[PDB]
Amino acid sequence: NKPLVERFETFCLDPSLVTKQANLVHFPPGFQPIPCKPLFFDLALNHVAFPPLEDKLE
Amino acid sequence: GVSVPALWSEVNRYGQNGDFTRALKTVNKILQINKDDVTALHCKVVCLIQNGSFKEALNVINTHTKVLANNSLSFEKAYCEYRLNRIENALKTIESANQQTDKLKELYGQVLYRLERYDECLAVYRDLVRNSQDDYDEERKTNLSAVVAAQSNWEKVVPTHELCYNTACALIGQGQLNQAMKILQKAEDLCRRSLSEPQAELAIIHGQMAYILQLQGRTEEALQLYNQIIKLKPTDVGLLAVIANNIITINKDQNVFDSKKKVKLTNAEGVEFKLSKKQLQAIEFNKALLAMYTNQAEQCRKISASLQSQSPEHLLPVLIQAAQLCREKQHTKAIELLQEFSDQHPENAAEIKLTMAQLKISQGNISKACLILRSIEELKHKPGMVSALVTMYSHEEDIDSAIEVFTQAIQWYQNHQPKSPAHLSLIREAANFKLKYG
Repeated sequence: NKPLVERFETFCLDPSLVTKQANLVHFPPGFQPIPCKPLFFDLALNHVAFPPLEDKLE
Repeated sequence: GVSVPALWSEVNRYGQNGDFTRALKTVNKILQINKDDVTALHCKVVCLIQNGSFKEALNVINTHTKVLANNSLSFEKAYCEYRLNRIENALKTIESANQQTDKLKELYGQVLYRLERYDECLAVYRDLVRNSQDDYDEERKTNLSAVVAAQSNWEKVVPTHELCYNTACALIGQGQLNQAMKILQKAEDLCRRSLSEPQAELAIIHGQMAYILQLQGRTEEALQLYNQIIKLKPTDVGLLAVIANNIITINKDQNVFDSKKKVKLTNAEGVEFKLSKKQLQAIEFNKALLAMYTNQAEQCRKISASLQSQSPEHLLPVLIQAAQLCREKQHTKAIELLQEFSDQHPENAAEIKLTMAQLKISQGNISKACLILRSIEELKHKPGMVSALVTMYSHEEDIDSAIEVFTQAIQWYQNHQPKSPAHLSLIREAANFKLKYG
C-alpha cells in the first residue's frame, strides 16, 4: 500500500514494482498537514509605560 | 485655568489607576496648554499605543519628530510599526536607536522571531531570560520554548499549559507522536484545571490532538475532533486556517463540501500575519491539489504557478503541475518539466528523480527507469532501492547488471557500515541470487 519512498529500509521483491502500478512515489503527491503554530506572547506591550514624571510632578 | 503640576499629578494618578482614555484626554489638555514639552508627547504616544490606535501614535511620532530629536522615541515607534505588521522597518528602527534598552531587546527578540531568523532570535531571547528579571519570566520561558519548537519543526534541528503545548509542538517537529499526545493530554488537564479555577483557549490544544491523530493514521477520530474544534467557533484566525487545511489533508478527494467550506476559511483576514512562511506555503500547496481534484483546471494551474513564484523557498511544488499534465494525457511534457528542475538544483535532484522513474513504469521504458534509479547516488545502496532495481532488472532478464549492483552495494555498505543488519541481508541474498542462476 505504502509507496517505496516509505519502505527504503526494507528489502522485499515486490512484483508490482515491474508492473503499471509501480507506486514508487505519491503521484499525485500527498497533502501537506501543518502542525499548529506554537504559542507566543507579546511581552513588549508590558514595556509601554509612561516615562518618569517625578521630575515634572507636583 | 488650572495648575500644570496639578495636571501632571492627576495624569500620573490616571496612569497608575490604569485608565488610559481619560489620561489621554487630559494629556491632550496639557499639550494644548504647552505644546513644546517632550514628556507630554511621550505620554500621549504611550496612551495611544495602549488604546490600540497604533496608526495615530505613529502619526504623532512622525509629525513631531522635528520637535522631539534629543533621545528619540525609538522603542515606541518600533512597537507601533511592529503591531502594524511593519517588521522590516522595525529592524532598522531597533538597530538605529541611540542606545540599547531592555524594552528594545524584548522587541528585537519578538521581531527576530517574526522573521524566522531563529538563531539570532534564540540567542537574544537567551540573553533576555538570563540577564533580566521581572514578573513575566514564565512568558519569557514559553517564548524561548516556542522559538525552539518552531526551529525544530521547520528548520529541523534537534532540541504551565503553554509550556506543555510548546513542548508538544517541538516533539511533533521531532516526529515523536505518542509522547506528544501524552504531554498534550497533560496540557489538556492543566487547561481544564485553570479554567475551572473560556472555551476558546481549549480549542488550540485540541488542534494538536487531531493533527497527531491524522499523523498516526487515526483519520476517523481526527475528523470528529476537527469538527468539534470548528463547532466551538474559536476566535483565533490562524488556527482556524490551520484546522481548515488539516481538514483538507484528511478529506483529500472525498467530501468536497468540507473542502470548499474550509478553503472559505483558509484565506481570511489577518491569516498571512499569524502563520509562518512554511505554513502558508503548505496551505498554498494544498489549495492546488484540491483545485485539481474537484475544481476546474483553470484555477488549479494558477495556484500552483503562484506557489511556483515562491517555490525557490522550499517544499518543491513542481509535482502538482506534473501530475496535472499527467491528468491531461501529457506525460512527455511532465518528464521534461521534472528533468529540467532536476538539472537546475543539484542538492534537491536525488529525491525528485524518484518521481521520474515511476512515470516511465506506467506502460513501458522500464530500462530507462532503472537507469534513473541507479543514477540517484548516495541512495543506490539502500535495500528497498536495490530490491526494486533487481526485480525490474529481472523483468527483462538483465542479470549480470543486477549482480553488479549487488556487489557495488555490498562494497558500499562494507566500507561504510560493516556487519550491518541490512548489509548482511544484502550479502546473504546476493549469495542466494548467485546460487540460483550460477
